[PDB]
Amino acid sequence: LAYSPPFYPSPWMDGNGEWAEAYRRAVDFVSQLTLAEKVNLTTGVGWMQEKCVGETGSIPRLGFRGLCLQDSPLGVRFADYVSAFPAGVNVAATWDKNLAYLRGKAMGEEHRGKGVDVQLGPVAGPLGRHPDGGRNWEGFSPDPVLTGVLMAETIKGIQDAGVIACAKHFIGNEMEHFRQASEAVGYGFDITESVSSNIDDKTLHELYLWPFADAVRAGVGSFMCSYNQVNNSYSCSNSYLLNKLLKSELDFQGFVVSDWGAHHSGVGAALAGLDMSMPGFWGTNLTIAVLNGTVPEWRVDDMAVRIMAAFYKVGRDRYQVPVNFDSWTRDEYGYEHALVGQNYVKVNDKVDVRADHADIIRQIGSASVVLLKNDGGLPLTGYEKFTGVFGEDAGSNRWGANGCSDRGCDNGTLAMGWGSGTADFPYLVTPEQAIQNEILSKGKGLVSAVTDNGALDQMEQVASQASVSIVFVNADSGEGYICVDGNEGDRKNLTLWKGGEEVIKTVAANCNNTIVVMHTVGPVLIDEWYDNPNVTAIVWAGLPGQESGNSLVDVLYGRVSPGGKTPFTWGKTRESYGAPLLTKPNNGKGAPQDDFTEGVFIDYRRFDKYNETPIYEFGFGLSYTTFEYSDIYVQPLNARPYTPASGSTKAAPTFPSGATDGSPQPILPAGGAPGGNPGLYDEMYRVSAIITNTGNVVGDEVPQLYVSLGGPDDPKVVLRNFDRITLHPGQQTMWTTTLTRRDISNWDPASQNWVVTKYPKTVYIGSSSRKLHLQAPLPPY
Amino acid sequence: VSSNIDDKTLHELYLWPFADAVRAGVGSFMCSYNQVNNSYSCSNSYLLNKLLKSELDFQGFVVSDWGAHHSGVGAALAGLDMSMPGFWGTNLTIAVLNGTVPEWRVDDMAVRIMAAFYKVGRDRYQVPVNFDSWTRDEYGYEHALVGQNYVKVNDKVDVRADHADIIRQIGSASVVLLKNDGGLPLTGYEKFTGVFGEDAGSNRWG
Amino acid sequence: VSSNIDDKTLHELYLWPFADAVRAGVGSFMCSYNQVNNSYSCSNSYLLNKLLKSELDFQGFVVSDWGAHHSGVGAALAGLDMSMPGFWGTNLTIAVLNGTVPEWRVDDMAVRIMAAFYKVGRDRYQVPVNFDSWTRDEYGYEHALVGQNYVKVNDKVDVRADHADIIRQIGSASVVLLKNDGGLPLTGYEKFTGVFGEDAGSNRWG
Ligand SMILES: OC[C@H]1NC[C@H](O)[C@@H](O)[C@@H]1O
Ligand SMILES: OC[C@H]1NC[C@H](O)[C@@H](O)[C@@H]1O
Ligand SMILES: OC[C@H]1NC[C@H](O)[C@@H](O)[C@@H]1O
Ligand SMILES: [Mg+2]
Ligand SMILES: [Mg+2]
Ligand SMILES: [Mg+2]
Ligand SMILES: [Mg+2]
Repeated sequence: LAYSPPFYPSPWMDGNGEWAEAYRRAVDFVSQLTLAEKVNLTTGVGWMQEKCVGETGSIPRLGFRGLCLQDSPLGVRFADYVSAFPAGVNVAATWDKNLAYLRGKAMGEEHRGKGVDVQLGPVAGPLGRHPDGGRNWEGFSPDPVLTGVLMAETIKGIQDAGVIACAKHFIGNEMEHFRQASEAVGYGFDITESVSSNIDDKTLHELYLWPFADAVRAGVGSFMCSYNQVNNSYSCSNSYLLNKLLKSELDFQGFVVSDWGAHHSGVGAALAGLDMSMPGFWGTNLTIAVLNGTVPEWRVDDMAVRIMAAFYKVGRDRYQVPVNFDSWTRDEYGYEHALVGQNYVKVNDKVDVRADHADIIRQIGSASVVLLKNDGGLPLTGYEKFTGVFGEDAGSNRWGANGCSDRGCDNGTLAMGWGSGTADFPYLVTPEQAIQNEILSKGKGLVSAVTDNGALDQMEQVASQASVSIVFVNADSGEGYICVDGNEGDRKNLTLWKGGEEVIKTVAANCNNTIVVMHTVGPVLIDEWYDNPNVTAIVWAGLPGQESGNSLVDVLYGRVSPGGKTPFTWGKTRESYGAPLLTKPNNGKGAPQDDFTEGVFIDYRRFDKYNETPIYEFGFGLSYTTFEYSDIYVQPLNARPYTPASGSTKAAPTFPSGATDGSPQPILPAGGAPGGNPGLYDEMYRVSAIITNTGNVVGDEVPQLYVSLGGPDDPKVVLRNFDRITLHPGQQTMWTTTLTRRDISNWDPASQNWVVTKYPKTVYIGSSSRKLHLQAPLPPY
Repeated sequence: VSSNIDDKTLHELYLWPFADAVRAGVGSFMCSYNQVNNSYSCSNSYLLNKLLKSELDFQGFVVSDWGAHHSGVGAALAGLDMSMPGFWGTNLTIAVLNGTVPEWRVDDMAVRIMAAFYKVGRDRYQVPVNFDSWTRDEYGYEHALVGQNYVKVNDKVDVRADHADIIRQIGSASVVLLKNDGGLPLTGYEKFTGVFGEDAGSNRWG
Repeated sequence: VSSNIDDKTLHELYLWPFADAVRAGVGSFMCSYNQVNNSYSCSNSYLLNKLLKSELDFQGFVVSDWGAHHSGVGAALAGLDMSMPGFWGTNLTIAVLNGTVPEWRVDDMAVRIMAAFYKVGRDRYQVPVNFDSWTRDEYGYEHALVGQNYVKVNDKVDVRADHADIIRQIGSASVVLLKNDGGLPLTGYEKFTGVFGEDAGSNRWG
């Protein structure tokens, strides 16, 4: 069995740099607390025992209420009068830092307005190892850079709005199967322990840990340790994971909270780096363990100060208002137990926090549409004589937009996946609705919507008369506690749901101007229809939230040129992706073993390595205009040589070998600041190229910079930077970025540091991972 | 919920069959999930200590319904003998050590359980448990001091014997004829018999 | 549709089992809905006059499939003897009187029908039609020359005799064993028999 070595003591905060003010105030607060009060900050109150998805204990003596921790990564869960934003995978498809930031801000606003202290998101774990992983859509992209950049922007948005963000799930939670034994037992599996994600040190550093480093460096206030084990130690009591990787190497200054009921070694978890136990025994035992010296006072002091530093860092002292909604009822009033008898109290204020957030949701919707094919199908005008709309995915959830709890169904248009990663829709504009409005406000031609996937006779009938047929298909997935159609969180296949492929084929056989819109959580196998000559256009539109239909028509009818690029690969087969899902336990009754044997070769890296050609490669998308790439130029910057970090920490302040050691500790060679040794972010090269709009309409291009690191075990290419750029017809721009030292380095397990190998490196600039228009060597120095 | 039942109603209605059960020599009682007069059955001293164990002089053991709420160690004082399904074991041990629960009580709990055991002759009739509630698999894994043991979990012991006979007979004996204006009995020589209703047919899922 | 079949194929394949039918003494033929070489079977003189009634020398009567299209009176000349289900009556009468259908043709049509009748002994075995195709009701109305009569329309005559035996036997003999790798036969002493598939179960509508 793969093994996780111990690493103690649990590092205490430095409170240097951007964390100094927050640390100073956290220290002044914690100094005033009893042991009991400090412990309260670390202890969840109990599942459904208060208002939020999780709450800490309070400190009434100082008029300090317990923190409110609330889902989700795309909105405020279990709340009324809130917005439903596009999923993270949609954000990834925008390739747009600014939009990710603004989505974060708006979500932050909504959480703040409700009294939430901690938004439980965004997500960089799962990263996206498996194309059929159930919760990938909550995150961004299998690519660590795309994910890391947009993760960071999202965090800055949330925290700038005055709410603590929570990077989750740390780490290796790449599938839902066997994530939690009780859950697996519910599915008829006999195991007593969560699966172990077995990840080698190199793979961790270069893939899964990378976006979490970005999260740390972006100033995220909290992390959530995952349900699964990593090398046969539960994330939430994995000393190597938390004490070494997170709190030493990445020098995380904030607090680590457990996933809800994520198994840990109680008091041992605290020594291994856990700061907060959710949802709530730990309170009492922590108090006792401090009193008898099993847990040193500086540990509990550090737990409390991390929590309070996060609080002050985002300005919770300024922005906090009373929690004005209840997670567990929509009723205005409810009975509560009193010291004597009961009271009848206000539990929901129905505070409307939506503001103008429908605009940014429509915009991100449009920006996340990816044009995969267009042989003269798009844009439409709205003056078409006869428009046919086809597929259940065009239509309404007949149970109401919030008719499936936690969105645990696939009724009507798919705008959101299922599980904790959800929010209630204030409304839902369907494609059927938006398309009919478009026509009836313009040319007022014929339009008919056949939204029963079994009604094939009607689809032929209508398609054969149509000037254009717009076909809607979907594929759904979500968190493991919900099973839909035999998908136990994870997808059981990469097929279109509800006979979608049949809908496409039926319509395309009858209409030679067929448009296909895919609302999918991830890739599906399209080999059998994408190349159908009668299919004149194909878009992926993902999970667009409340404005789905409107955001779509803005693109389809040409008000917005599509500018998204696919943030994952569309392969010919499931086998193309490699990394099959473990769906049968392989360690008897013990922890199943998901070995990450493919290393860094997931998604496009795998395709490139094995020379499999994608149908649509990572980073690919079309426009209503054309772009041209020219004149790459590489400038060496002659950065200072890399210095491994060195020296000591301070002694642990007060306000398993080494676990009670509060003496000064040696700094790790790759640590020394939040996000890693600062020398890693030194700029080594400046790289430029010219992008020109050679077409006839204004449009966005997403230029992409890839690096070949040049070793035999390196990917042929890895994404390193990108931007989204609006260009008028004929307009040119010089796209200039820099490559950091980290950008051109490899992880060396022996030296425990990032190294620039002697293999020659090549830089590429292009429009996708396969359309590498420009290249130049990176000259060593 | 609290079932609020006066003393007379209890004695003349709900308790009566339970008295019959005691007197028939029943080895165990299971205390219910609900409360009676705002005390949970499994920690209701009036119910268990007074009515069951004094007035009805029950000699066997009281087990809780599965997760039937009680005041932990105080349940034992109130007449509970066995906690199902389970985290009170170490708490009962402690309560005995610190004197909150007398020795004679834990002793009486143990001896009630064993008394029931010997009363029906478990000592003569016990055989290993040869089936598993949670799987039909023949084998399965169990954790060990080190690694795992692969063990037999179902022996598929056929215990049905001839009990289909009594099940058929009781089926027939439990038919109640509520109306008959020349409808029954039938002969089997009817020219055309219609059978109507899903309640006549098979469970299509097995 | 026109089934286009060459002379050799007809003779060596499709016609062959019909020759056997003729030779078995079959009393009637039914001409088909389709065309053969672009002439409707029921008005196809090559098919009825030549192949069936000359070469195969069929002595019985040809009846049309129900509403099988034909050239009216012209069909009679092409070898049709009976038009089902039924304008042809009076047109045929007319055609005889005005000379378009020879007296000998109609005479032959009638004698073919009556020949079939006597060949199987309908004169001996005919009984009243004692059921109705269109209702299961015992009685019904029929129009009289004045008013209506209420008449028996179904007698529910049970003709099944012992025919369940032959049906069971032919059932068994028509079973084809395509594969057997130690699977069959069974004994009825299997510990656990699973039956699977809707094709095992009842038509829930009766
Ligand atoms: O609902 C709270 C918590 N439950 C479990 C999920 O894994 C996590 O993402 C979520 O934040
Ligand atoms: O299944 C165990 C237990 N569950 C609860 C029921 O109330 C009880 O009758 C049953 O014996
Ligand atoms: O039911 C009358 C008649 N209808 C048409 C069929 O083809 C034929 O076989 C049948 O005898
Ligand atoms: Mg409540
Ligand atoms: Mg540090
Ligand atoms: Mg007594
Ligand atoms: Mg002749």
